[PDB]
Amino acid sequence: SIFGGTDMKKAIACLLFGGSRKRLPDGLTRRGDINLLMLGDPGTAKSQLLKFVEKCSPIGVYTSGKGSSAAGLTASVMRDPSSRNFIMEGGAMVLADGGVVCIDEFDKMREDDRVAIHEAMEQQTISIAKAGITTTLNSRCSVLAAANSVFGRWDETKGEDNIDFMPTILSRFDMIFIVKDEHNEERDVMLAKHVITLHVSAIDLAKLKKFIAYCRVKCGPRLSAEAAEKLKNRYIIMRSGARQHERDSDRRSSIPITVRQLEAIVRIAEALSKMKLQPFATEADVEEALRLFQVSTLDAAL
Amino acid sequence: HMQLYCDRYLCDKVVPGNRVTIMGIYSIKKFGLRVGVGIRSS
Amino acid sequence: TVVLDDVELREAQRDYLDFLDDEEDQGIYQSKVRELISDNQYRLIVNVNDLRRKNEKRANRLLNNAFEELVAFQRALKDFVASIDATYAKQYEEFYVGLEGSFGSKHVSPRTLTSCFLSCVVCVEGIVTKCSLVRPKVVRSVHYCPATKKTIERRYSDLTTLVAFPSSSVYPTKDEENNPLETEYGLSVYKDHQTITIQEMPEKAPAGQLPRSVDVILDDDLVDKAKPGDRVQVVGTYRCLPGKKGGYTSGTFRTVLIACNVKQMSKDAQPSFSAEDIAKIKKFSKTRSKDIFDQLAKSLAPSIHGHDYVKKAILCLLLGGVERDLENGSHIRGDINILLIGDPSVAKSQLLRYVLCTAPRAIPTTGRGSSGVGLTAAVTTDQETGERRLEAGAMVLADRGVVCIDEFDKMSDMDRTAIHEVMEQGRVTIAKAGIHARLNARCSVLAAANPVYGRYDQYKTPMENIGLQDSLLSRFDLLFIMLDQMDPEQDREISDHVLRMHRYRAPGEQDGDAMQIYEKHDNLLAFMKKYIHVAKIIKPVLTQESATYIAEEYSRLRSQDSMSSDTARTSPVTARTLETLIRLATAHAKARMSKTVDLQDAEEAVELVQYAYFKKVLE
Amino acid sequence: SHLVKIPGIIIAASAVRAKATRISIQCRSCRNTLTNIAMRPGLEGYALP
Ligand SMILES: Nc1ncnc2c1ncn2[C@@H]1O[C@H](COP(=O)(O)OP(=O)(O)O)[C@@H](O)[C@H]1O
Ligand SMILES: Nc1ncnc2c1ncn2[C@@H]1O[C@H](COP(=O)(O)OP(=O)(O)O)[C@@H](O)[C@H]1O
Ligand SMILES: [Mg+2]
Ligand SMILES: [Zn+2]
Repeated sequence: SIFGGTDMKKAIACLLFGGSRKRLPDGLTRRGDINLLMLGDPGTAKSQLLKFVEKCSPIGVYTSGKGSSAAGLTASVMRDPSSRNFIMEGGAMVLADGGVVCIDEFDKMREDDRVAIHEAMEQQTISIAKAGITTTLNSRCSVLAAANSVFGRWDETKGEDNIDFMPTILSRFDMIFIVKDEHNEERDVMLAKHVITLHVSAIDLAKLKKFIAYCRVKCGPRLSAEAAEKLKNRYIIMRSGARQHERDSDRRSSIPITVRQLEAIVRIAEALSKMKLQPFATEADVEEALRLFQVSTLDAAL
Repeated sequence: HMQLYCDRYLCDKVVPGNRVTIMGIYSIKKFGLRVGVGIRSS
Repeated sequence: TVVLDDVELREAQRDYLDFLDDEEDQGIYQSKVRELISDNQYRLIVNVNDLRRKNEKRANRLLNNAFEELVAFQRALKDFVASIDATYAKQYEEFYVGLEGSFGSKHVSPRTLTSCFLSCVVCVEGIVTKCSLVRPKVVRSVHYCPATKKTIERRYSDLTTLVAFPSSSVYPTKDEENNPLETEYGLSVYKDHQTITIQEMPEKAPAGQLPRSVDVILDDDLVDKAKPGDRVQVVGTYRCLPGKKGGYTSGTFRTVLIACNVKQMSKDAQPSFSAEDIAKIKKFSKTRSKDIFDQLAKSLAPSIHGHDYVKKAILCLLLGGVERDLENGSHIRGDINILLIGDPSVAKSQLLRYVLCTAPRAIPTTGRGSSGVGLTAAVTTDQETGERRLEAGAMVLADRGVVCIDEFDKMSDMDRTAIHEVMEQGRVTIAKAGIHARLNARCSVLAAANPVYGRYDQYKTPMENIGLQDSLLSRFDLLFIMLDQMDPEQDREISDHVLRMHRYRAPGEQDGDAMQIYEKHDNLLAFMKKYIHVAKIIKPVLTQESATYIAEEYSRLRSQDSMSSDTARTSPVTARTLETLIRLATAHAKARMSKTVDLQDAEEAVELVQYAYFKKVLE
Repeated sequence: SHLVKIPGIIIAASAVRAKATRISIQCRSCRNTLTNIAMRPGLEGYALP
């Protein structure tokens, strides 16, 4: 029920199943989820996709950066002096543990939330240590974050400058799409057709969410060595290209492409092969993952 | 409002905030028998 | 109304006397009795899986009906410890039986401590909330009448759970002739008594729901085994209480959990060894003592590539230096503190989570998660006595432990200065008008800051590029700079490592569904904890050669000529840097189990600082 | 005291605690028990004998 945005639909598809967590024989932890950033214009259905994805996840919470009406964003714990119990206000992050948070207005977030989210996103906790206690809450959540660029839309003159988020919160992500509706007469007239078609017309949702939970609980997708070697080759090529664009522009790129992004492709491939519940994802799956990643990288090299 | 009294397997089946359709028995307390009289806590 | 015999009690006592009788078996419970007799401790901890395997029916009976069953157990214990030593068994009017093991269905949480488990020894994890004053309770009270030169001993039965009568609760004060009786406090007998409150852990508890807690009555033997905030597993008898007398009752029966034992649920005080493991550590030390630090350093933190100097430094932290408290209490600290500053996606937070999972008593502190009063301690009134109590903070909890500071850059200046005396002297001197104290937090700090601008600019100096004062960077004793060089060659290195670890699986245990000194050398790739734990205790003194060499190298570092032009200092060389040299030397020697810090460790320390501190800013 | 079904929204929930259904008492002189007294259900106390 949204016109186009086909890469974004497939991205949401991969997001909803997410990767596969790794606890290693030493003890460290690596995430098994995917983050989707959706920078761009007002007109496109960014908040509407956020709305649907919250509806369609098994457990998911769609909030603003500025907390929520009588609900925070991160968790907090506070002593109660009368009864001495450490009451635990549950934010979106913990109230949708094991789930999909859909943050909106990620640009416009609290500073305390910014810090706790830097800890929380790629590594799955929210630590809090009040006067008496020292907790470490469990926050297993996949992020669908929207935002507008500062200057209303994406002006071409401010490319590599028209984003206000920090690189140390674009690092955490696994694919970051910009959305601008610049010059497409046919697309826009067809879009008018599409939206009023929705207006007049108004698998299945329940089946899809059940299937999502089913894949996530049943299969652990984990790539094969040939797929790993292909990803290695394209990773060196991608990082060389990012370095090349950096030195060409002579100013440091406004969006990291890192080992986090390597592992983002790994998680994306795992989720894709989770769509078929095959515990060895194929080089074809990793190729389509790189395709989605290049459609994410359209802005970085740009 | 209404004070509600659960029982063995009606306990902890509902968490604060969950709307319910709940089937039970209206009753007044019985603990041994304010400008009003004959008004026990229902 | 003395009972002549009961088949139930006789049977149960016979069964548990057999269970304690361990000679034809390996001697485990006999050894437990002998060691507790040697200790003077008077509780013996019997594993429920042992009881179940030797007699499942008795385990079912006991875990369904505790108190009388444990009376049988404890009478058997008294008879048994009397046979081993009658003299010691006579010493204590009772001996007790703690529990342990797999309380399978009998492991719930205070949210799930329903009314099905009454008089059943329940197992429950949770966080303490309160610590009532541990106050005496009289058990056998002696009196003296001076008019009649008389002595009496009134006797009390611990009916904390059963029905209690005034005739049992009388405290005598006059004789039959209405004379005055004077209590004999010393000749009387008392047992401590404390109440505490376990709570469902917020990490375990439901996200959006209020806490739920259970009351726990620790009598003697369990006085100070649980303070507020601690993680504790309590196993014991949920029961009902008697309402005090009165012709009416509502049905309410406020319930408790008379704990049978409580253990530290952290499960990080784990020195569990065997003599074979001790010999293993001893040979591991002595055979290759000179390369052992590099062995450990390369070993530590697998599932990450390179950063070998940082692994060496985190070893220097975890192994620790040696605290020094001189003649007049001038306490010179013996902890390392490391500041990871580096580009994003450099596994800094992964190192932090590694030390969280490994180092005992490790605790995480976020930038604006924890804040000041949370970080260090606090003073607050009781409101039940109008008296000022002290609430130990994160650092004080982490006394003789580790704190992992995520996003150290984001702590505001108030807290960044509040950490000062814990950073240097490892104490927090707190005070308000009623109460003052110097809480002791001999902590160690591994802190992962991030650079200004969100990523290090190579050409800019480190002091410009770090948003942190020289004041604090003095107190930190090492500052390690982690750059993402972005070269394809080292990218191939890191990438192959990372994807190998993405390919590593639970060996054999998994099929496709998601959730010894040396290691079996898995191509795709415990004793760490054992060895570093034993390593912490040694106090390797500095040799004259090491002290002179470390002194001269420090003088060289202070002199400006030691840094060439085009390099920029990352931390000014105050005398804290010399003490850093000594502490890192001691940590290396402790790795070697040296018993003396030698020139090898000294030159390793100087190598460490020379790489860590002076940075080559490029043009 | 009829059978009523209603719609509502919970806004809190006290703890799960222990109310009795059978209670045995015993005398203070002869210690004879009077076991198995039918304690009533709901909020309804019971004056002791
Ligand atoms: N492609 C589209 N087709 C139909 N309706 C759309 C489309 N894009 C946006 N809309 C409408 O615009 C409204 C607001 O868009 P929104 O979801 O807030 O995205 P943004 O946050 O970028 O404005 C939605 O309620 C939706 O009905
Ligand atoms: N030195 C390294 N060796 C192997 N993998 C690394 C290294 N540095 C970063 N990574 C990868 O990049 C990711 C970065 O995660 P994290 O450490 O949480 O963020 P940051 O590095 O910004 O603190 C890790 O999941 C890890 O897989
Ligand atoms: Mg929006
Ligand atoms: Zn009587």
